[PDB]
Amino acid sequence: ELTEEQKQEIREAFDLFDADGTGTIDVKELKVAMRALGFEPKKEEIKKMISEIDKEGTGKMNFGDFLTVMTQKMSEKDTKEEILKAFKLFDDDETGKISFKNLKRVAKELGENLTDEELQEMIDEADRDGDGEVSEQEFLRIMKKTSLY
Amino acid sequence: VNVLKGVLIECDPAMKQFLLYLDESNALGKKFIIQDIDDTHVFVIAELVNVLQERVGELMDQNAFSL
Amino acid sequence: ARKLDIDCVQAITGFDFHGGYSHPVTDGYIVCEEFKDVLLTAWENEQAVIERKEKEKKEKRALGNWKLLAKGLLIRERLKRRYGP
Amino acid sequence: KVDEYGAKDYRLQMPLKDDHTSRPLWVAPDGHIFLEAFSPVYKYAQDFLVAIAEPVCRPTHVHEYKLTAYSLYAAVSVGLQTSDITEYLRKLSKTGVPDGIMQFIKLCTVSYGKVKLVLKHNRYFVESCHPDVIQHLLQDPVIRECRLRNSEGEATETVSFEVKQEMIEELQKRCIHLEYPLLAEYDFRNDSVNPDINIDLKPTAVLRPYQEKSLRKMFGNGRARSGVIVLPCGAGKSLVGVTAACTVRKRCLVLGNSAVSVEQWKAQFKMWSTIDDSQICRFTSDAKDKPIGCSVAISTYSMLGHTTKRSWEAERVMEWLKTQEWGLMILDEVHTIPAKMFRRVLTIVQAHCKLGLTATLVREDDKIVDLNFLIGPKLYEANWMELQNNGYIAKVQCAEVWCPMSPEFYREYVAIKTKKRILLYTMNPNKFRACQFLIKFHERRNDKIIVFADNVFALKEYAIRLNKPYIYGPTSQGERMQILQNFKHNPKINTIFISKVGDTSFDLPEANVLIQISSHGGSRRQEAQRLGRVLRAKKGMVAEEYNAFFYSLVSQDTQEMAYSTKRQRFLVDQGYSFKVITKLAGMEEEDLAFSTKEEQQQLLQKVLAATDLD
Ligand SMILES: [Ca+2]
Ligand SMILES: [Ca+2]
Repeated sequence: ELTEEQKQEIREAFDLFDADGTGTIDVKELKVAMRALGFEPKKEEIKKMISEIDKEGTGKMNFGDFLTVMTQKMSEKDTKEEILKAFKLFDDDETGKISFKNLKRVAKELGENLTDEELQEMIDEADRDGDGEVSEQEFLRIMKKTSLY
Repeated sequence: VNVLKGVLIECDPAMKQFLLYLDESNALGKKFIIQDIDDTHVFVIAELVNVLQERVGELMDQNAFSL
Repeated sequence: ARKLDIDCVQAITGFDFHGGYSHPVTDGYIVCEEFKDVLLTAWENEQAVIERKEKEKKEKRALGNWKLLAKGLLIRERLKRRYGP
Repeated sequence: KVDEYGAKDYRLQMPLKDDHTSRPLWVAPDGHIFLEAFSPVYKYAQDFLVAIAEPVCRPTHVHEYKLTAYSLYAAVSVGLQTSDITEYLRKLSKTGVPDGIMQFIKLCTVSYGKVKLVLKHNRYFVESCHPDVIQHLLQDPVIRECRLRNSEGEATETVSFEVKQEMIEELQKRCIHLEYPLLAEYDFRNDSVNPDINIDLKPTAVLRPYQEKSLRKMFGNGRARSGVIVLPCGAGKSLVGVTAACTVRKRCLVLGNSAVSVEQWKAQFKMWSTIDDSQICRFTSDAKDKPIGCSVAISTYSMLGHTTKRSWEAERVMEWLKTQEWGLMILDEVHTIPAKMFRRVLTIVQAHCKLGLTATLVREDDKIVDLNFLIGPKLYEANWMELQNNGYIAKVQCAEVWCPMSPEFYREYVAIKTKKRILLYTMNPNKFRACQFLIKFHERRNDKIIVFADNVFALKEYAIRLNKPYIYGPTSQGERMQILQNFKHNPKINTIFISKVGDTSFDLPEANVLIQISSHGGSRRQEAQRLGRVLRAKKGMVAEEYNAFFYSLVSQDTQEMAYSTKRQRFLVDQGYSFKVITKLAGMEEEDLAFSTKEEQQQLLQKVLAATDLD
């Protein structure tokens, strides 16, 4: 089970870019196609997904590929929303970052007995820019490379 | 006023949670668990209660042994 | 030295009586000078791997701790969504 | 013929005779035999049926035994012929004996005692007085591959022949297919190749009547014969093994599950056998003794079954064992043998007499029929209720305590369909409160409390919350022994949590209260064995019918119910009853853990934190 009414939206979006009824849409029309159904990809992600869909260099994909890509993007988008909610749970002070104090407080909330050195090690390990904490982008990255979700 | 006529069922709260699970998972199909009334009572439609009784009986059959 | 198939003998330099019996005291390994330089560079490189072998093993643990940590909150979060007032 | 009610109409084939009260036996043509314990002739019929029939059910009044070809061969090995057995059955059968049953006995008895296997000079010879059957056996290609041949590929020539040692087990399965079971007869007194051992029985050793009876059944015509003997835990099984070893007085090898069992056996032999300690050696990975001069050896299956490279000394020990000819070998917990690695040990070791002792034989993998040829037919199995009446064993008081599941737990119990569902019902807060109340009750009663929990996490959680010692996976041996000795003597410690390791990995100090929380999933033999091992006869409460107390905490409406019912199948077959108790008086008065709801909610959080990975 994936979607029942959102699949109609994807079909209609495919038909909007397939008014001539050729069965496929241009890959260059995928950028607007994501915008029509609510997706707002970045240019680097657009290039990355064009590389995956168009490994053969055809430039056109059938409805199956478009539907699969749209479902994957929807899943990633709701996953990012849930990760943002989890960060806000971490971000009790609304600072946008999970500092060492925030991590310690939220860990003591669960009653966990993780050592403070381990806490700062976790902060540094998931820290990428070296600011001393973990950012929203870095938290998204650590969730993507997490064990599962 | 809008007052409904159905069937009242009284059982253990574990069975209440079982019925909640059935409604949420829609194992019965359509959402026939219209409204809960008490921690030990529920109010359903008599149309599908018979089949619901079958599913309840199947569960306790699973938690048993055949000789 | 075993990896490089070079003769390697522990240098017995003393003897300790601890534990109620005299026990050998070893001071490194005596290896032929000709292979010595060849033996040294690998060993450091060997260590250069092993320490990294340690580091990854730590990180592989620490990553799991994140999975151990956040998920523990998630259910604690999820429970708050299912019994919260 | 089958009636419409499902009962098989046996009236036509069972002509009743007017000797009703005098004759206590019913002989159904299905092979099942029924005996009335209230009959004045119960004892004689009981003794007769023990040798000839395999027990099935031994409740208070009506006992059911079964007839198998293995039972008939065991009876023949005892020395009973067809005519006397048939006459005794007729004098005891209420109705006429079916001819098909008679024909089945006729077919089995004639083929018994035909093929004999003898081990001499590390060579196995198959011999018979009838070369016609011997020549017929030469036809089987499996036998042809099994029969020892020359290094040139040519088969070798009262006529016998050597047999390949590594092909013995497959031949044994073929013998049943050939309907000619092997005869495991040992020259108890006629042996000259293996010298005797200066080992005797100390006067402190006393043989109980059933023990002596089982030994006499084993030693048919004064000759030791391989077989399987079932003794309840705490019935001096080790004493029986030491007695048999002293009787044979030849080279004796014993196999145990763990080094703790090895030490128990060594202490038993020091306690009863007169053999010098210098001739006693343990082939253990930690305590090593030279195989030279080791008149009696005690080892473990893993040491002999260590397929991977072993220590160089272990190589020498194995070589000495292979060179050594074993007149006698002793195997413990025979139900473990059907495993392939432990079965290979039998091929590895060249032994004449192999006797297996255990408390149970109901393998959930039903790998017992082939076990009849790995060792032999079941020689004896005592009546547990009879030993209860005789006072040899404590009369166990068994209870099944139903703990309703918390609805939040129950909703999650329904939610999970995977193996993670085990933690849901094994961590019931209501079950926790019931356990706490029972522990308080028995501590106020000043009883030894043993809490059995298969799940490691559940056991540790319960022990930590209740502040009691816990035993789990690693269980460093020094700490384990320290805790055990504290439990035996220190009055402050009377509640011990033991994980699955408590079954056979070590001896359990005698207790009176055994509470089982976690189940393997239906191990009707393992948990019954552990229960029998836990509870033993206690002085002071001998007069009372309930001197031992066992309670099983079962989560209601869970899959644990089916597991408990399947598990207690064997114990019910043993005549043990289980009373169901739902309401525990006194819990409301006492204050116990998780009194408030959020405490149980917090426990649910903790358990759910342990996801499917844990
Ligand atoms: Ca924060
Ligand atoms: Ca950052």
